Amino acid sequence: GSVHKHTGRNCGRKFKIGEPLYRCHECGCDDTCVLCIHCFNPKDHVNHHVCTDICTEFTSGICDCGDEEAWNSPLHCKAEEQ
Ligand SMILES: [Zn+2]
Ligand SMILES: [Zn+2]
Ligand SMILES: [Zn+2]
Repeated sequence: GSVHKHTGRNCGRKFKIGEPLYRCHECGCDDTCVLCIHCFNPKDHVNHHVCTDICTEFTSGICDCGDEEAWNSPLHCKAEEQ
């Protein structure tokens, strides 16, 4: 796949229509904390309760990967893998 890292900052990517918004009960500060397809690392969340929402006109937002305020645990952004 293609990759564009956001090293040293937050992701903040606006979700595209049809795309999943990933949330994790264990890792997220709260239920508004979400991760995009570029960033969500399945390895961070193996035995966690992860849910996906789907981006629409009413359901939108920005990816919180790299926003320290959004996460209990250190995330390993999928984009950073090579
Ligand atoms: Zn992201
Ligand atoms: Zn990321
Ligand atoms: Zn998690």
